[PDB]
Amino acid sequence: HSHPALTPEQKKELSDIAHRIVAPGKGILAADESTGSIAKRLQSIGTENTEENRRFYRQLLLTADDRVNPCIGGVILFHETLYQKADDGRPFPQVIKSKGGVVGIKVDKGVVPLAGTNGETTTQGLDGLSERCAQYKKDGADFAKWRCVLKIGEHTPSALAIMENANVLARYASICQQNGIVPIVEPEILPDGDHDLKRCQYVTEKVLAAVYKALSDHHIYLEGTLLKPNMVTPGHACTQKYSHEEIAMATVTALRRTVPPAVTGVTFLSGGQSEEEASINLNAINKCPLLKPWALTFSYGRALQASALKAWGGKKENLKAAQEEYVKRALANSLACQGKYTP
Amino acid sequence: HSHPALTPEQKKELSDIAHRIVAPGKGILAADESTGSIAKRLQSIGTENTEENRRFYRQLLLTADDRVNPCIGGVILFHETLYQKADDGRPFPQVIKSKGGVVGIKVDKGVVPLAGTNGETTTQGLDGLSERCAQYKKDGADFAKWRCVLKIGEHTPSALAIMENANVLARYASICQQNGIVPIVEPEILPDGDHDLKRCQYVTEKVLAAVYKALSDHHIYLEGTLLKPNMVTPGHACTQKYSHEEIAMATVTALRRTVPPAVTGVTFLSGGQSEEEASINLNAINKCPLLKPWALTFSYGRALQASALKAWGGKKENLKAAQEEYVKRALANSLACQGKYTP
Amino acid sequence: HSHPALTPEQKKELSDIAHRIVAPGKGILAADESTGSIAKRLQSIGTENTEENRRFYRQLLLTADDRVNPCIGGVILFHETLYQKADDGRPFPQVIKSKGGVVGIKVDKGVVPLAGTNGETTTQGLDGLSERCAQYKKDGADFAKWRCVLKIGEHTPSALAIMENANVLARYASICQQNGIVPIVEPEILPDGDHDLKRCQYVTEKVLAAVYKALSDHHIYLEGTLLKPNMVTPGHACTQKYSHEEIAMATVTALRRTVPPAVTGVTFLSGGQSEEEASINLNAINKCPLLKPWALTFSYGRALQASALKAWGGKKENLKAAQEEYVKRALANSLACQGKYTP
Amino acid sequence: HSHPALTPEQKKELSDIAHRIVAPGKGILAADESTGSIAKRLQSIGTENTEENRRFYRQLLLTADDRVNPCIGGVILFHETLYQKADDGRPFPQVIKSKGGVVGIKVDKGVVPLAGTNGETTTQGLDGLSERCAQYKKDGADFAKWRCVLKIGEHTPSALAIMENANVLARYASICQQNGIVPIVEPEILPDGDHDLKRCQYVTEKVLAAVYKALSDHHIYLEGTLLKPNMVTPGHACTQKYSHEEIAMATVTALRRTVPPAVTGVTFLSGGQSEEEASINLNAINKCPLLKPWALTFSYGRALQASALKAWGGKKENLKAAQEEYVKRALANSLACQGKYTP
Repeated sequence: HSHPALTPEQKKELSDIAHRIVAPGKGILAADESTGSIAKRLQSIGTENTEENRRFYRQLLLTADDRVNPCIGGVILFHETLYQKADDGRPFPQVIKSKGGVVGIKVDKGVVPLAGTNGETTTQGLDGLSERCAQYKKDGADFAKWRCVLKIGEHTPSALAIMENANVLARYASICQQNGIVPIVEPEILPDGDHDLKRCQYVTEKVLAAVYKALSDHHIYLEGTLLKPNMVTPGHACTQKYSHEEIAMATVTALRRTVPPAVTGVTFLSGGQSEEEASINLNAINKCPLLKPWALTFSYGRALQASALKAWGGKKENLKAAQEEYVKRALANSLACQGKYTP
Repeated sequence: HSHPALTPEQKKELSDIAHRIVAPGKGILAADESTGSIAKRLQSIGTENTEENRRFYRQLLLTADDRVNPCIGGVILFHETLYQKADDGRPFPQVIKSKGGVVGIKVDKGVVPLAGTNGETTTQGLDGLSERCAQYKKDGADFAKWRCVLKIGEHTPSALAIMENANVLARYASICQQNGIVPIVEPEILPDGDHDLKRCQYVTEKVLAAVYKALSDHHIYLEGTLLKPNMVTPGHACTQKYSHEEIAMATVTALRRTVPPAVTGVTFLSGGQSEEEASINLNAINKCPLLKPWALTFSYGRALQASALKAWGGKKENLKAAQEEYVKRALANSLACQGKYTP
Repeated sequence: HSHPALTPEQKKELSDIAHRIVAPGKGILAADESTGSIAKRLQSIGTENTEENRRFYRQLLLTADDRVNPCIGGVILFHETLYQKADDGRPFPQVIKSKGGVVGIKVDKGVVPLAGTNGETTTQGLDGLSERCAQYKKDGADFAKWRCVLKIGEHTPSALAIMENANVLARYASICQQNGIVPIVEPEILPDGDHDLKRCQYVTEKVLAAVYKALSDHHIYLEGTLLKPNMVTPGHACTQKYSHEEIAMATVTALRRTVPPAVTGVTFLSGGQSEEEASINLNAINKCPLLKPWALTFSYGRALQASALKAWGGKKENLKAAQEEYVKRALANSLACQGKYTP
Repeated sequence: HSHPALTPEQKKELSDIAHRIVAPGKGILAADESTGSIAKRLQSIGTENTEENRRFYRQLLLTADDRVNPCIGGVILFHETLYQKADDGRPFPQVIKSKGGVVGIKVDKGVVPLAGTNGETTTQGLDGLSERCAQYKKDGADFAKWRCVLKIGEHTPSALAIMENANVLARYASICQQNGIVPIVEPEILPDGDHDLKRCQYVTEKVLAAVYKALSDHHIYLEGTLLKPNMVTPGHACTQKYSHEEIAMATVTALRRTVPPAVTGVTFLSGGQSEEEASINLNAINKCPLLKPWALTFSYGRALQASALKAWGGKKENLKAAQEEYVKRALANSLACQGKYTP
C-alpha cells in the first residue's frame, strides 16, 4: 500500500529547483573544499591557512564578473562558508542568489573504512541530518551533496561496498527530499591503478544500477534528484591510450544503459584530470551521436579553480587577473555544456 | 573481472534485429495463441477446433493485403505454426519474411502457482531452452516471447513474486541472447479488481525496476532487448473514471521513471481492452508532451484480430471481408504508433 | 578474496566478553533510560527530574546487595552515567566491574521516520561511532546496544524498513567489532495492535532472517555478537488468548528457524509486559522441549526496576526496602534463565 | 499477511520422514549415477554398459546382507531404477522399504553454463516438477535430490552464481514440499584448484548463508529439509597439508556459523576423496568438541561403492565377496556417524 512520501507541492519545489540548477548552458562550481584539502592547496601555493585567506579566496571565486551569471546555476559551499560574510556586508548565500545562483552545501562527515574489505570505505554523516537540512534550508541552501568513494582493485569493488554505499546514498536522499532540498548523489569511482576502459565501464554499470535500485527502494522522487558521476577513464598506471571520442562513447553508453530518464541532470566530476582535458571530454560527451534525454553539464571543483588559484598565489593585488583566469575556464565549461566548445 | 557474454558481432545482430522489429510505424502482431485459448475463441465463434481451422485462420491473418507490409515488423507464432505450410506451398516463416516481417515464437510452458502466496504464479519453460532456441534459429525465428503474470490484490504483488519473475525473465533473456535471438520481456500486470491509476502505477514502477535490476545483474545486452509492458489502467471493478490523457501521462511517467534509454523499443499489451480503446490510448501515449527516447509501438493479440475473427465466423467465403477488417485495425494501429491517429 | 576483518586475538576478546556476559544463570540489567523516558518515569512517581535524582536512582540500582553478583553479568548505561561517580567516590563503571559485571552503553541517537512508509522509522547514530567506541572502550565499556523499531500494521513491516534496519544494524556491529566492543543487535517488533501469534511469528522470521543475511554480508564475527529479540506475543488489542506454553513454543520455533548457533546468547526484551509475565514466559522458554543450542537469558529494563522504583517513590530512607524489591525480581529472573523458576 | 504453504499434517509427514532418514547411526547410499557417469565407471572396470549390467550392479548394491539394515536409512535412485524389478520379482522401491530404507530420486536435468561468468553453471530440471514429484510419490519416493555446482576460482564464485543457485534450490524445495517429498539441498563446492582451508571455508559460509536466506524467502518448512554440503577441504593442487582435526574444526565452524538448528540433519559428500579419508574425516567431525545440534551423517556415492565395484569387476560369481566389501565400508561409515569409528 502507498503512503506518499511527498505532497505534489513538494514534488513541485524539488522539480523546479532541479530544473533551475541544471538549466541549459549552466553548471556547478564546487567551492566545498574542507580545511584539510584546502590546507594542502594553500600550502602548495605557499600561504598560511587562516579563516581570512579562505574567506578571501572564496570572495575571489564568488564575486567574479557578471559574465559568469549565465554560467553557474549553483555553488556548493562548505558549512563554514554559509556563515561568512563578504566585505560588502552581504552574506555569501545572498551573494550567490543575487546573481542567479543556488546555494548548496556538502554535508557528509568523511569516509570510514569498512571491515573485512580491501581498503574500501563507506561514508559518514547521517545523524542529525533532518535538523541540519532544516537549518540549511532556513539559511538558503536548496540542494546538497554527498560523496561516496569506490576504488577499482584486484577483486574490488566488492558487492558489500556497492550495496552499503547505495543504501547510504538512498537514505541521505530520502532525508534531503523530506526537507525540500534537492539531493545530488555522487557515486565516485577512483581512477587510481591500471585498468582499461572496459573494466571501469563495467564497474560503472554495476555501481549505477545498484544505486538506482536502492533509490527505487526508498521511494525517491527521481525528478528532483541530480546525478554526479565520473567519466569512465582508464587508470593512471594503465598503458593503453584512447581518443576522447572513445571515452565519450563509453560514458554515454554507461549512462544510457543505466540512468532512468526522469533524473533531471547529470553533472560530471573532473576526477584528477587536467584543466583542459575535462572540458575537452565534456565537449566530446555533448557531441556523442546517441540519444541523451537529460542535461549533461559540469560540476568541477579543481578544474574550475586550480589555475585561477595559481594565478592568485596568495596576493590580493593580482586578484582581478586571477579572477579573469577563473572566468576563462567557466566560459569554456559553459561551451562544454552545449557541445559548441572548440579549443 | 569482465568475461564478455557477447562478441561485438553478436551485439550487432541483436541490435540490427531489434531495430528492424521496432522500426518507426511498425508493430507486432501476436498470433501466438495456444490451443486452449484459441479453442475458447473458436468455441465462441461457433466452429470446431481442428488443426485445419487453426491453420486456415492463421492463413487469413498472415497472407492479408500488401498494405500491411509497412505495418507489421514481426509476427509472434505458436510452436506448431512454424511447421505448418500455406496452401501455396510456402511455409509460414517464409511467408512472414517475404513481406518484410520477422518470425518470433512464444516459448514459455505456462504458469505455475507459487507456494505461500495469494494466488501468485511464476512462469515455466526454462529446460532445453538453448537447444530449442538453436532449433528455432535454424527455422528462422529471430525473436522470442515470455509471459509472466502478476495480479494486484490486497497485499499482492509480494516481493517474492516480483523477485522470482524478474530472475526468471533475466535468465530467459540471457539464454536467448546467447543464441542470437532478441528477447522480449513481458511484465504483465493483471487489470482485474478495483484499483486506481495511482496504485497500479506504483506497482508498475516496482515491477519494472526489479526487472531492470535483474537484467543488469545477468549482463543482458539491453540494446538488443524489447520491453512489453501493459498500459497503467484502473481495475475492472474500479469506480473512478479517467480521461485517456491521464492514462497516457501515467504510462509515460511509469516508463520515464524506469526504462533505461538503451532499450530499443516498447511494445504495449492490449490487456482486455476494447479494439478501439487500445488504439486511442496508444495514440494518446504517442502524443504525450514529454521526452520519450525510444520507439513506442503496439503488440496486440486480441486487439488486432478479434473483430476480424468475428467477421470470419468460420466460413471461408467471407475471408476477404474478414481480412479487410483486420487491415483496418492494423492501419489504425500504425497511426497509433506515429501519433497521427484520429478516430 | 578474503582480507580478514579481525585478527584471531580480536576474535578472542569478542568471544571471551560475549561468554562472560551470557554466562549460565546471568542476565542483563538495562539502566540505559534516556532523560525523556526517565523523565516520564520520575513524573509518574511524582518527583522532579534532576541529575541528582537520576544519579541517586542508579545508585539504588547499582549498589544493591551481593546476592545479585551471580545474577547480573552486565549493565547497560546511558552515556551520562559513565561519567557519574557514586558517593563512595568510585565511578559507576568501577562499581559494575567490582562485583563481576560488565559495562555497556546505549549508543543510538534515536529514531528517524522513513519517507513513504506508514509510520515506519529507522535508527540514527552512526557518525563518529568509531571514535566514540574507542572512547568508551577506554572508559571500560565492553559491549554496546542499538535499538531499531518495527511495528506490525496493515501492510507493514515493508521490505524497505526491514532492509534498511538490517543494514544499519550490520554497519553498527561491524564498527563495534572493529574496536573490541561486543555488539548487541536488538530487532524490536512493536507489540501494539491486534494480531495473532501467527502473524507476529511470521514477521519475526522475516526480520531475523534479513538481519542475519546482512550480518553475513558485512563479515560480522558472529561468535562475538549477542541477539536481543522480543518474545512473539499477540497484540494488545488482539482478542484471542494463549497459554504461556504456546508463546514459548512459538518463540523457540521462531529462533530455531533463524538463529545460527554460533551466536553466543539470546537476551529477551520485556516489551510492555507485566513484571511477573516476563519471568513466567522466560521460565517457559527455558522449559521448551526442543534443542536450543545457545544461552537464553533476560535483558529487562522495566521488568527489573519498575516495582522497585514504585517502592522507592523518590524518598531516600525507603531505599533498602526498594533495593530489596529489585533483588527479588533479579533472583526470579535468574531462575528464569535456568528454567528452575516457579512462581 | 500469512497464507500458510503447509497444513500441520503436511509438516507432520515432512518432519517424520526427515527424522526417519537421518536417524542416529543411519546414512544415505547414493546409487543415483546417470548413464554417462556409470558408463565411465563400467568402462573403467572393463564391461559393456547395458541395462542388464546396471540393473545387476544395483541388485548387488541393494540386496546386500541384513547387517546394513541399521546402516542405510535411505537410498537415492536414478529415475530408471524405480521401474526396474529384481530377479525375485520385487521392484526396487519395495526392496528398499522392506529392509527399512526410504526411496529417493535424483531429479535434476543437468548443469547449464551461465553466460558472462568464468565457467560457472546453474542447474536445470524445474519443468513438470510438481507432476513428476506426484508420480514419484505414487511410486514410493519420499525424498529427492538436486545438485548445484560451484567452483573456486580467481574471482569465482561470483554473486550471480550463488544467488541463482540459491534461488533455484529454494524453488525446487518449495515444489517438493508441496507434494509431500522431503527435499535435500546439495550446495556442492568443487574441490579442484589450489586453495587453502581459509578461502574454501569463506566461500562455504557465503554460499550456505545465501542458500538459507533464499529458503527463508520461499517459506520453506526447514524442519522437513535435509542439507547436503561438502567438507571444507583444500584444493587438489594446494601445497599446504592439514591434519584431519583442522578439517573437522573448519567444517563444524562453517556449519555452526550458518545452519539454523531446525534443519533436521546434515549429510556429507565424499567429494573426490579416498574411500578411507571420508570415513576418517566424518569420524573426526563427529568428535569435534563443539555443540552440534543436528544429526551428522554420510551420503556417499563413490565412497561406499567404488572398491565394491572394483571387487565385482563385471563377473557375477564374485558377487558375494564384492557385496561383503560394500558392507565393510557401510559398517565403517555407520561408526563414522556415531563418532565411535577407529581405523
